[PDB]
Amino acid sequence: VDAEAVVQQKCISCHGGDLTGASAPAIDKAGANYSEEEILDIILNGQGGMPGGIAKGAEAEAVAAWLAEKK
Ligand code: HEC
Repeated sequence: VDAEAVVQQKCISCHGGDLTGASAPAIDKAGANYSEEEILDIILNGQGGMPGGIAKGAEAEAVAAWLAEKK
């Protein structure tokens, strides 16, 4: 999976093109604040104002792993 491309396709509408926030909060340093598993849970299931189901399976996992390293 190409995680950066999945993020550009599905996450920037709310998180901003450079992930520094737009309508929703920044996620450009999410790995500094969340573990990979916490990030995966949020992607699959949503959290607070974020809907669940935007990414699934291996795609979600690849995105979680990629963001987990951004600090
Ligand atoms: C890909 C499509 C996405 C990824 C990866 C993430 N999001 Fe979201 N998101 C949205 C809101 C309104 C929030 C705040 C909810 C809260 O944390 O109380 C979030 C939150 C996150 C978080 C956690 C907090 C942080 O800023 O790191 C992460 C790691 C995250 N999101 C990753 C809204 C939306 C949204 C609007 C409809 C979309 C398309 C996405 N989020 C998509 C992604």
